[PDB]
Amino acid sequence: KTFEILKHLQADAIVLFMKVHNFHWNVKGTDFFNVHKATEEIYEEFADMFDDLAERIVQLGHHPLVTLSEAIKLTRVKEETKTSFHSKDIFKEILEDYKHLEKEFKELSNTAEKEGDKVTVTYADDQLAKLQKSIWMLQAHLA
Amino acid sequence: KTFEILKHLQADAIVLFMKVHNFHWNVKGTDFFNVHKATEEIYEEFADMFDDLAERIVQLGHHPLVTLSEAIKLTRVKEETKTSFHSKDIFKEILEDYKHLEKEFKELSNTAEKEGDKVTVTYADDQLAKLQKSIWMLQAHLA
Amino acid sequence: KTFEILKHLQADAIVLFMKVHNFHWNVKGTDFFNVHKATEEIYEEFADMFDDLAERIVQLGHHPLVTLSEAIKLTRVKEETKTSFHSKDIFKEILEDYKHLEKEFKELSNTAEKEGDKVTVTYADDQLAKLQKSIWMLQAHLA
Amino acid sequence: KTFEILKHLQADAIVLFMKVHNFHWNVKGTDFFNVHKATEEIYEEFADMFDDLAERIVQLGHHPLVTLSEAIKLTRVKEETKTSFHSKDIFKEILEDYKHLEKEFKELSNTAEKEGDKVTVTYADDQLAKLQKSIWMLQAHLA
Amino acid sequence: KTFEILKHLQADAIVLFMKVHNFHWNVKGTDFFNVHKATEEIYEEFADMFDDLAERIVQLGHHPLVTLSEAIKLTRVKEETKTSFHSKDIFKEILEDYKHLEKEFKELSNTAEKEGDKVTVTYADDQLAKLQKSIWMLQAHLA
Amino acid sequence: KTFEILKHLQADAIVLFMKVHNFHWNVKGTDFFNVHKATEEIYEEFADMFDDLAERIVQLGHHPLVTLSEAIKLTRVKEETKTSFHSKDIFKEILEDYKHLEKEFKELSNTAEKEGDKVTVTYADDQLAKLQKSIWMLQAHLA
Amino acid sequence: KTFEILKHLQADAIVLFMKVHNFHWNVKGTDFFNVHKATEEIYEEFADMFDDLAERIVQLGHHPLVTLSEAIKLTRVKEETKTSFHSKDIFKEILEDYKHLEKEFKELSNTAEKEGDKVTVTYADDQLAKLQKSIWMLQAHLA
Amino acid sequence: KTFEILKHLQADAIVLFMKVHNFHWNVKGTDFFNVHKATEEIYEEFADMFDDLAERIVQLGHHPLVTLSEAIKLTRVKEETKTSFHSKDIFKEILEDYKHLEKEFKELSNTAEKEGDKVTVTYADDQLAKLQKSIWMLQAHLA
Amino acid sequence: KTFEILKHLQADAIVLFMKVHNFHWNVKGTDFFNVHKATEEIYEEFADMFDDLAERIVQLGHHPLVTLSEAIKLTRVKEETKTSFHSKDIFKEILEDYKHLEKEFKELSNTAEKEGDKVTVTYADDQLAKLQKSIWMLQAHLA
Amino acid sequence: KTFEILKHLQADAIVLFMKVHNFHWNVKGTDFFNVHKATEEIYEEFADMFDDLAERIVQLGHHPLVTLSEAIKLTRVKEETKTSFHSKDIFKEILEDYKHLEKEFKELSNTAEKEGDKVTVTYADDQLAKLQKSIWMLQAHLA
Amino acid sequence: KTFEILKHLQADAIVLFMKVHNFHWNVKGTDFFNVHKATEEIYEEFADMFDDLAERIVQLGHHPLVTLSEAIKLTRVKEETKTSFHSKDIFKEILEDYKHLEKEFKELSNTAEKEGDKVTVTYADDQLAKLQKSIWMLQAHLA
Amino acid sequence: KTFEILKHLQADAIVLFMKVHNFHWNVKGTDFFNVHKATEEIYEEFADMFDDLAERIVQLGHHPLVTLSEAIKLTRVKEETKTSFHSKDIFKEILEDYKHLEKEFKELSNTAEKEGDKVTVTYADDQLAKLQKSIWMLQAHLA
Repeated sequence: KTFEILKHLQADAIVLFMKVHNFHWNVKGTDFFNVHKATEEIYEEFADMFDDLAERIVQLGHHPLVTLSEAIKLTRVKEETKTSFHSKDIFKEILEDYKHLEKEFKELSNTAEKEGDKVTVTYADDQLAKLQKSIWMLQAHLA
Repeated sequence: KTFEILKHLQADAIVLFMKVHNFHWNVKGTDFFNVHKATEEIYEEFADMFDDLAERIVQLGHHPLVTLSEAIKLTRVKEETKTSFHSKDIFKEILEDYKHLEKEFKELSNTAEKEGDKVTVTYADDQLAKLQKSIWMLQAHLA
Repeated sequence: KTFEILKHLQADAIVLFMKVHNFHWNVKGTDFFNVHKATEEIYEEFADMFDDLAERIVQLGHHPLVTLSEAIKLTRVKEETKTSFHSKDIFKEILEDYKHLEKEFKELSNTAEKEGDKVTVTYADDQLAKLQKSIWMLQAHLA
Repeated sequence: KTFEILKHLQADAIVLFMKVHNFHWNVKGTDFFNVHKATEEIYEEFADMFDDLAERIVQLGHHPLVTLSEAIKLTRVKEETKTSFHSKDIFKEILEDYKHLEKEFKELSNTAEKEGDKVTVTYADDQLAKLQKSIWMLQAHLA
Repeated sequence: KTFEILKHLQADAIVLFMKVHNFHWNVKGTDFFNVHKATEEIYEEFADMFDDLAERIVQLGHHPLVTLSEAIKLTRVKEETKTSFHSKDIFKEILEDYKHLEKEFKELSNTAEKEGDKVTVTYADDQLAKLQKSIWMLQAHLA
Repeated sequence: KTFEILKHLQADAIVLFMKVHNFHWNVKGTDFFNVHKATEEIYEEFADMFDDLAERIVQLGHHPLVTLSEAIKLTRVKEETKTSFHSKDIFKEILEDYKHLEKEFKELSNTAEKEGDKVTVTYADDQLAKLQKSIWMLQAHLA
Repeated sequence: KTFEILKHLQADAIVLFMKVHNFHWNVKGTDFFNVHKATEEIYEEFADMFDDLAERIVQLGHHPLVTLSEAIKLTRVKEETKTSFHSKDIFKEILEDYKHLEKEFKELSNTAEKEGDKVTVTYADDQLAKLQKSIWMLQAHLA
Repeated sequence: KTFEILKHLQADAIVLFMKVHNFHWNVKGTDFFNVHKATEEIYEEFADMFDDLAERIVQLGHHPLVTLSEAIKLTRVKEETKTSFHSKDIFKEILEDYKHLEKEFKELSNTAEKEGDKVTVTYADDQLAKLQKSIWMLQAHLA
Repeated sequence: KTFEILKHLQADAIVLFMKVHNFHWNVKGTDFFNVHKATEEIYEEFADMFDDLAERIVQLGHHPLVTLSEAIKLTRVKEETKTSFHSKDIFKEILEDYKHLEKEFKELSNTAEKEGDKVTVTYADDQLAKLQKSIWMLQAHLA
Repeated sequence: KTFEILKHLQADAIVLFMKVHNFHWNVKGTDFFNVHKATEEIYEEFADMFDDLAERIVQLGHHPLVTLSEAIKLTRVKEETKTSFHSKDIFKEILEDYKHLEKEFKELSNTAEKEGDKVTVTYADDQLAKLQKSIWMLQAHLA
Repeated sequence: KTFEILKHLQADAIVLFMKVHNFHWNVKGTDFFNVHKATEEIYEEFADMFDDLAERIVQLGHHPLVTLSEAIKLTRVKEETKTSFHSKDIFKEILEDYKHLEKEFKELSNTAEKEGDKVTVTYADDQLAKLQKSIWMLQAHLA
Repeated sequence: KTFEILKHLQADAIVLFMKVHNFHWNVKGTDFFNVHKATEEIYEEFADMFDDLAERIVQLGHHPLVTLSEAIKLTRVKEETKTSFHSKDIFKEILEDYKHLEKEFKELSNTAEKEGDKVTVTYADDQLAKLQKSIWMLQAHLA
C-alpha cells in the first residue's frame, strides 16, 4: 500500500526535522558556520518533505499523521539524544538516515506503480534524485 | 528560572508547528485558500520560535530539547487529534494556544528581569508584541 | 470653477483616509484578513488622491486645504462614528462614498473642459476609471 | 493514439480559458476578491496548458487546432452560458471539469507509454500532479 | 451604442488570441525565434485586451460574451486555417487585423464621447495609441 | 492611564500627517526638492505611527479615535494655517512638534511600565529612539 | 497642422537635451550634487520626448528631423553659450523653456483635436501634465 | 549498461560545448546578434549537461571522464574545423547533433529502466523533453 | 593636445546620437525589431560617451562644447539626410563611423600618454576595447 | 555616566574594525575563504557600531571621538601586532574582545537605566543580544 | 618603492575614514541631509580603499599596517580635531586631502611602472580617475 | 606575436575548465561543500576567459582554436588523470597553473605593448590583477 509507506515517511520527516535541528544547534569545531548553515537548509527540506507527504496522503483520500505522538509511534528513525557533535559525527548520522529514506522512496516508487498511482511515482523518483545526490556528497565529506 | 520557562516554550513551539500543519492540511470551507495560506505563515513562525528558543537556551549554557519525545513530555499544549475543521474551529484553537503562550512570555519577561537577563527580556517582550497583535486579530475573526 | 470642486474633493479624500482606517481597525468576522488587507490598500489610495488633488490645486495657483479643520468644514462625506463592522457593512459604506466621488469627478471633468484645463480633465477621467472599476467590484461583493 | 488525446485536450484548454474568465468576471459575494484572484491564476494555467499541448502536437509532427471553430468541435467541456455565480457554484463547476481533465491525462499517460513516447508521459504525469492537488483543494472548498 | 462596439471587440480579441497562437506555433524560417517571441507578446496583449473589454462591459451593467460560441458569432475577424507561415505572411495578417481594430477603437472613442462615457473614451484612445504604434512597426517589417 | 496617552498621540499623529503635507506642498527655495522629498518620508512615518497607535489601542481592548472631529478635539498640536515656508521655517516647526512627541512617548513608556504593559513600553521606547535621532538632525539643520 | 507643431517640438527637445547637459556639467555652488542629479533626470526626459515626438511623426506618415542641422533650423529655443551657472540661473532658464513647451503642447492638443487625431491629443495632454507639475516646482525653487 | 551511455554522452557534451562556441564566434550575416545570443545559451546548456552527466556517473559509484583526451576518445560527435558559417549552416549542424543526442537519451532511458535506475530514467526523459522541443524549433528555422 | 581630440570626439558623439536615432526610427525590413532594439542601445552608448567626454574636458579645466551649433562646427561625422534604410545600410554606416572613432581614440590614448595624462589614457583604451569589439560584430553582420 | 561608557566603546569599535581587518588579510589555512568572508562581515558590524555609538553620543549633546589618536587613548582593546594567524587564533582573539564588549554593554544598559535614558538601554540590550549570540558561536568554533 | 607608497596610502585611507565620519556626524546647516548622505558614501569609499591597499600589499609579499598606531605614525593626513562644520568647511577639507591623494596615486602609478608592476599601475590609474572626478565636483561646490 | 600567446592561453583556458571540473566532482573531506562551491566559480571564470580570448583573437582578424583536438595540441597545462583529491591537493594544483597563467599574461601584456595593441594590454593587465589576487589567496590556503 502506497498510503502505508507515505505515512511512515511523514513520521520520519518530522523526526529528522527535529534531529537535524539538534545537529544545527550543537555542532562544535572550526567548521561551525558551514555545518550550521548546511543543517539549516537540510531541516527546511525535511519541513517541506513533511508537508508534501501529508498533502499527498490527503489527495489520496486518507488522513496524514497530525500529532508528534503518532510521529513517534510510526517513525523508523531513532531519535538522537546526544547534545554535542563534530562535523564528521553529524554527516555520518545524516548519511545513515538518508540511506534509510532512499530505500523507502524506492519502495514508494515501486508500490505506487503497481497500484497505478503515477503522481506518487513522480514524487518518489524526484525525492530519490535529491537523496542520491545528497548521499554522494555526504559520502564525499567522510572520505 | 529562565531556563525552565524557555524549555517548556520550546516544547510548545514544536507541538504547535505540528498542530497548525493539521489545520493547514485539513481545513474545509469556501474559506480554504485564506486559512491554508494563513496557517502556513503561522507554522513558519513557530518553526522560527522553536529555533530561537533553543538557541537562546544554548547561549545560556544549557541544553535545549533535542527529541520529539522530550517535546511531548514537556509541552503544555494538548495535541489535536481531529482531522477536519472549518475556519472558526481553527481560529478558536489557535487563539486558545496564543493566550497560553502570551502568559508564558509574560512570565519569561518577568523571570529573566529578576535574574538580570536583559537579552531574554528583550526576546520575551518582542514575542509578547507579536502575540498580542495576533490575539486581537484572531478575536476579531470570531466576533 | 475647477478649483472649487478640487478643494472639496481634497477634503473628502482625507475624511475617507480616516473613515477607511476605521473599517481597517474595527472589522469583525472570519473575513478579517481580506478586509483588513483591502482597506489598507484603499486608504493608501486616498492618501495618494489627497496629495494629488492638493498639488493640482497648487499648480493652478491656488491654496490647498492645509488643516483638518478646513477638511471637516469642506467635506461632503459624513464621518463614521461606529467602531464595529462586518465585511458587508464596510463594503456598503465605501460603495456609497465611491458613488459620491464618481459624480464629483464627472463634474470635475466637465468643468475643467469648459475652462480649457486639459490636465485636470485627464486627471479626473483617470480617477473616474479607477472609481468605476471599484464600484463594480464593491457591488459584486454585496450581490 | 497520443495525438488524438492531445488535440481534444487542447480544445478543452481554450474552452476552459473562456469558462474561467466567465467565473472571473461574474462572481458575486463577499468572497469576490479571493475568487476573482484565484480564477485569474486558473485561466493563466489553462492558457499555458493550451500553448504546451499545441507545441507538443507540433513536436510530434502533427497540426494543433488553430481556430476557435475546431476547439468548439473537438471539446468535451460544455460551455457555461450563465452570467452570475457565487463562490460555491464556481468551485463546483471547475471541480467537475478538473475531474474530466484528470481522466484524460491518465489516458494520455497510458497511451503515450504504449507508443513509447516518454516525453508525453512526463508531461501527462506532471499535469496529473497539478490536477490531483487542485482537485483536493476544490473538494475542500465544498465540504 | 458603446456596448455593441465593445462586445464585438471582445469577440475579436479572443479570436486574435487564437490566430496569433497559430502564427506562434507554425512560423518557419531563420527568423523563427524573433517571430515566436514577438507573437507570444502579442497574444498576451490580446488576452489582456479580452479581459479589459469584458470587464468594461460589466462596469457598464451589461453582460460580456462568455462562450467561444458567442465569440465566433460576433467576430469580424476571419479565422486562419493555414498551419504554416513565414515571417512576412504573419506580419501582413496581423497588420490587416490591427487596421480593423484601429477603426473599431476610433468608433468606440467617438461613440462613447457622444454618450458622455469618459472612461471608455480614455480606454479607446489608449488602445488607439498602442495600435497606431504597432501598425507603423508592422508596416516597417513589410517595406 | 496608557490608553489616555495613546489616544492623544493618535490625534497628534493625524494632525501632523496633515501639517507635514502643508510643508510638503508649500515649501519655497532652491532647497525645494530636498525638503519636498524629506517631508514626504516624514508624513509616511506619521501615517504609520497613526495606524500603529490605533491598533495598539484596539489590542488594549479600547476604541481608537475614528473621526477627524475627535482628532481635532484631542490633539495637542496646533494646526498650521500658513501656506508658504522656507526650509528653516519648516524644520523649526517639525522640531517643536517632535520635542512635544518625545515628552509624550517618555510618559507613555513610564506609564505603561507602572501598569505592567511591556508591549507598549517597547513600542514607546522604539518611537523615542526614532524621535531623538530626528531631533538631533533637525537641530543640526538649524545650527 | 499637427505635423508642423510636432517637428518644431522635436527640434526643441534635442536642443534642450544639449542645454540641460550644459547646466549639468557647469553648475557651481554647495548645491552641486542636487542640481547635477536633477539635470541628469531632466535631460533623460528630453531624450525620451525627442524619441517619442519623432516616432509619432513617423506614425503619422511623415519624416522626423534626422540631423542636428535641421534641429538648429527648426528650434524656437535659444542655445545657451555660457559655461558657468548657479542653481538659480539654471532653474530660471529651464522654467522659461518649460513655459514655451507648455504653450506648444497646448496648441498640439488643440490642433490634433481639430484634425481628429485622438492619439496625439492624449500624448500632448500627458506632456502638459508633466510640464505643469515641473513648472510649479521650478517656480517654487525661485520663490 | 547505464554507465557506458552516460560516459559517452559526457564526452559529447564537452565536444558540443566547444563546437557551439565555434558557431558563436564565427557566425556571419545580418543575423549575427540572434545567432550569437542563441549559441551562447546553447553552450551554457551543454556546460550544464556536462556537469550533470559527470555527477550522475559519480553518484553511480563510477569515474566520470576528467580529461579532454578521454572526451576526444569517447565522443560520437565530429569536431567542426570550419571557421565561418551563416545561420542556416549552424542550425543544420546543431540539429544533426541534437538528433544524435536524442537517440542516446532514449537508450539511456530504456537501459536505466532495465537496470531499475529510476533517477537516471527521470534525468534522461527530462533531457529528452528539452531536446525534442529544440529539435522542432531548429527544424522550423530550416523550413 | 588631449583637449583638442576630446572636444572633436564630444561633437562626434552627439552627431552620432542623432544619426543612430535616424536609423532607429527609419529602418525597414523583416529585421525591424532587432535593428530598432540594437540602435536604441547604440544611441544610449553615444549619449553616455557624450557626457563622459564633456566631463573629462571639465576635469581638465577646459570648457566642453555646450551647443549643437559648436557640435556641427567641430564634428568629423557627416550627418545622414536619408530617411529610409535596410539593416545592411545601417550596419555599414555605423561601421564606418566606428572605424573613424577607433582611430580618434588611438590618437587620444597616444596623445594623453605623451602629456602624462594617465586618466584619459585609461578612458581612451576602454573605449577602444568597446569599439574594437563592436567593429568585429558589425563586420560579421556584413559578411 | 552613560556618555563615558559610550565614548570608550566608540574607541573599542574602531580599534576592533582595524584588528579584524588584520585577521581578514592575514588568515592562513584551508579555512581561508570561510574566515576571510566571516571577518569581512564582522568588521562591517564594527564600522556600524562605531557610527551608531558616535551618533548616540551626539544625540546626548556631547562630542564623539573624532580622531584615531583619541581612539588609541580611550580604548580598552589591545592592538594586535602579529601578521599571521590560523582560524583558531582568530576566533579566540575575537571571542576575548566580544566578552569585553559584552560586559561593557551590560554596564551601558544598567547605567543608562539609572539615568532614565530609555533609548540607550534599548540600544545596549540589542547589542547585548547580538554579542551573546556571537559569543556562543565563537565558543562553538573552539570546542 | 611601490610598497612604501602603498603603506603610507593605507595609513591615509583609515585616517580619512575617521576624518570623514567627523564631518558626517558634525555637519550643521540646512544642507545637513545632503552632506550627511554624501560623507557616508565617501567614508565607505575610504574603507574600501583601505582594504584594497592592504590586500595589494599582501599580494606583493609584504605586511600591511595592522594597527591604528602604525596608521598614525605613517599618515600624511592631519587629523581634524574640530567638532562642528558647515558644508563649505567640509568640502574644502576633503578637497585638500583628495589633492594630496591624487599626487600620491600619480607617484604610485609612475613607481610601479618603473618596477614593472602592471597590476599596481592599473589600480593607481583607476583611483586617479575616481579622484580627479571627485576633485572637479568638490571644486564646483566651492565656486 | 600577440596572436600566438592568445591562442595558447585559449587552449589552457579550456583545459583548465576541464581540470577544475575534475576537482569539483572528485573532492573528498569535511571540506567538500566549500571546495565544490569554489571550484564551480573557478571553472565559470575559465569558461569566460576561454570565450574572451577567442573573441579577442577574432577581433585581431585571426582564427581562434575551434576543436578540443587543437586545444590538446596547443596547451601548456598537463591534464589531471587522478579522480580523487583533498582540499590541499586541489589548491596546490590550481596554484601551479595560476602561476603559469600569470607569466603568460605578463608576456601578453609586454608583447601587445610592443605591437601597439592597447586593448590586449588592458585585457592582459586585468587578468593579471585577478590572477595575482587568487594566487595570494591560494598560497594562504596552503600555509
